[PDB]
Amino acid sequence: SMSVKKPKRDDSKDLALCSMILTEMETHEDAWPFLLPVNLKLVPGYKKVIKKPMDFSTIREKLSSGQYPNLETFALDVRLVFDNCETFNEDDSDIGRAGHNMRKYFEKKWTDTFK
Ligand SMILES: CC(=O)c1cccc(O)c1
Repeated sequence: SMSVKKPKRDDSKDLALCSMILTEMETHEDAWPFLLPVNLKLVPGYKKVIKKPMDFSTIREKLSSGQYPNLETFALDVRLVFDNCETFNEDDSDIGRAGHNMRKYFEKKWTDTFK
């Protein structure tokens, strides 16, 4: 509260560490469904169903331009990618499996890096 401060995380390396995690996700072999925005003109139903599209290239642009105020907003956008994937794809499809795989991959890097 006012004039009563908690000790807080050293956050000075957060930007660089998130960038490294994102690089590891960008280069994963199962990243291909998530590298670019889904083409809303070519993919029936996506525009109406998925209220907040997100993809790795949009996250990278946002990270490179100071649009994440903290590491938690970065993780929210990453998770949104996989939450969207689950919404639109069956678990046993190729894209569906890729999403589960990439989510697992992310969360381990996230825990190992920050928790
Ligand atoms: C990420 C996703 O949900 C996707 C990507 C390409 C084609 C498609 O139908 C869906």
